[PDB]
Amino acid sequence: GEELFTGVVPILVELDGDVNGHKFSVSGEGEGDATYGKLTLKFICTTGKLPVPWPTLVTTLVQCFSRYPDHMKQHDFFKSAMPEGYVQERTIFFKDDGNYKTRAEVKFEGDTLVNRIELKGIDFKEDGNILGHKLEYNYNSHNVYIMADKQKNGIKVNFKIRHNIEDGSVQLADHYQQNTPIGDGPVLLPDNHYLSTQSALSKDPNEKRDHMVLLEFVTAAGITKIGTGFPFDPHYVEVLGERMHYVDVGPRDGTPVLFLHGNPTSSYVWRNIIPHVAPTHRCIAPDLIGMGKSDKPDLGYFFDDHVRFMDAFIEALGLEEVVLVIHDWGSALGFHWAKRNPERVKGIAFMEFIRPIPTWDEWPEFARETFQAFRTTDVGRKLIIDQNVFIEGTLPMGVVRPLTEVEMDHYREPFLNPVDREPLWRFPNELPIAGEPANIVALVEEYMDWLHQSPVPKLLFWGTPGVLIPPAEAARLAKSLPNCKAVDIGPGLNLLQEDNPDLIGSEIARWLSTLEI
Ligand SMILES: [Cl-]
Repeated sequence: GEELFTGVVPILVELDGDVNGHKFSVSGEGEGDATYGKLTLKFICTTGKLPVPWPTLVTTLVQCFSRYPDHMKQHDFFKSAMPEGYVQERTIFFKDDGNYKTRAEVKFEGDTLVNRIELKGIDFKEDGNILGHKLEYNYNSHNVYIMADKQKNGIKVNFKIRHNIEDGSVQLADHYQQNTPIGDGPVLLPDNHYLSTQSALSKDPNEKRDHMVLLEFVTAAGITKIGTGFPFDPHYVEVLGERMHYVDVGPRDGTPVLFLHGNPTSSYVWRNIIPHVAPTHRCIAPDLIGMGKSDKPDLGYFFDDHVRFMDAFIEALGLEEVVLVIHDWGSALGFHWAKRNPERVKGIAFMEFIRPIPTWDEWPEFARETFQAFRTTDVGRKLIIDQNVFIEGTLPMGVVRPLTEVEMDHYREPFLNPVDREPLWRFPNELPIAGEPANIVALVEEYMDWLHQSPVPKLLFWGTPGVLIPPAEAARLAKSLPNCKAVDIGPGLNLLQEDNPDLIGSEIARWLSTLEI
């Protein structure tokens, strides 16, 4: 069943409803892509005007399209029931108002995933939030809690939807849900876990009928708390006539620890790692030029531009010796600086770092087509600059766990204006993949050669399946690099700091205590 979801799947939804005697029908069409947990659908009220608010129908109107992480695939009941499908039953209690009772069958009909529903609503107030149409046309993010019902060979599901009301209040809709397979075959019965959801509601400007356009992303989580705050005072330094922002905490003496982020992040990516190190060592975490809270001049934002500014940042702070903690393009900066200043580097901690990627075969299959499209002057700028895909989509797809709205808004803040998105597009176009661009390939080969000969203490973090660093490569490097300790962080893609910050931070702290600094 799970193999039926490896690509984009067309969806059809049909709803027959009756709420307080008002009969109506809704039809929907679109597609789902479980790789991304994604649904893109358009729903039409085929009987006229919808007698209830469109948001009240979102949960009723295909959880088999949820993004289940690799390490949780044995917990995905929904896909395991396919193609024969499952019955989905709910009662939805609208607080201080009526209730919906729904029964749906979700199954494949040919190549199409179909959700057919009957809905009955009763006991609603004619002047309440639902029949009075007092709900805002928007939708919140929720946790959907799933447990097995071993006796009934299905699952029990519970969650509370928060509907924003036009007077600023919130109307709760308490969801009680049961799913049972239609077929007679066995299914996966999961351990307790949850789905983290988000939904975006919009309108079709050319559609005359009452309708709803829906974009939804859902990732499963909860099988094996992470701070969202950024409690660091801003520090600024003039670098090459531009102001760069940096975190600066911990004791003033000793060897400083320099944390370098990559694409599309900022010093925010280090927020839950720095507190493990600050007790014993100075922590300096700059925002790269063009990113975070640093100034954003009109540059090409080639790697060489970042080299120039980071060189000058390090000198501006008068750093002499450093320990480097580096990630993604921050690792290219850190390694390239170490190669040129080996006497000044007392240790390198690194993770998901820039290495020569010899063939596209080594790039994750699920992200291969998108990064190839990023690496163009037309389509790639449309995606990254015009549509902000690297922030809105590639960033969440580089983290195994769900990124919360607060965390997303921290990552979004530097790039609300499309003109400032140049570094987000130039960075993937600098990645050394399949020999191009040759100048980056040559630079990265040089610092990898240096790394293989240098005695500097090394700490390598890696996760499964990773993105830049497959687990087999991390293992090979741990065995071949001198004075290298390797730490498996568990599940992870690219931003390993977001999937296991406590292990990364505590192991850096312990490793620092073993250095002769
Ligand atoms: Cl990149």
